[PDB]
Amino acid sequence: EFMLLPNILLTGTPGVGKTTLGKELASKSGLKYINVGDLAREEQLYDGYDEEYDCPILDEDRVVDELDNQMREGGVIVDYHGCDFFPERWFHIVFVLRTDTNVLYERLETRGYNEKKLTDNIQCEIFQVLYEEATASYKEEIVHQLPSNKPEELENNVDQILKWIEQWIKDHNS
Ligand SMILES: Nc1ncnc2c1ncn2[C@H]1C[C@H](O)[C@@H](COP(=O)(O)OP(=O)(O)O)O1
Repeated sequence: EFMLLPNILLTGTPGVGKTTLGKELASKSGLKYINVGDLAREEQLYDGYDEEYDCPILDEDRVVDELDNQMREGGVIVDYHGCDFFPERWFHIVFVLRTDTNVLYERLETRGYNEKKLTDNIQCEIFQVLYEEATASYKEEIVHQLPSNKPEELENNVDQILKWIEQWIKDHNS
């Protein structure tokens, strides 16, 4: 198997559907799915603790070092609720999943988030923080917002991205 394969970033507020989409994409394309939070947990890539948010702080440099070789080889779908620290060269396309605030709140409430965590996350979405972070970090032409409210939308997202992957592979393996 000697094909050039693309790298895809799935970003957006926690709860929007990144993991659901990334896992389905991996199963249906054979690309490797990487959950950055899970990777950080497995490889213990943390430095410091945030007092106000009550969470260990992701060690961004170590995450980058951990992933770099694999990213260089291509064919990776990366899922994280942040994107400014990734090398720009990693990604061929970046999707920012978006979820209506009312819908997102019900999802995050079901997760058992307390009030402070619910509020911070919900404001993150309503202020469009990750969308702005993606646009600030990557070329406008490769950043796309995806609706992620209903199963029908997940289905459309899977379909559109699978079609994009197929076209990209053709274009970069002449
Ligand atoms: N497009 C969609 N329509 C309806 N429910 C969705 C959806 N995408 C995800 N979900 C559900 C699955 C989970 O119960 C919840 C959060 O999904 P997720 O994949 O864990 O989000 P994230 O990885 O962005 O935090 O929403």
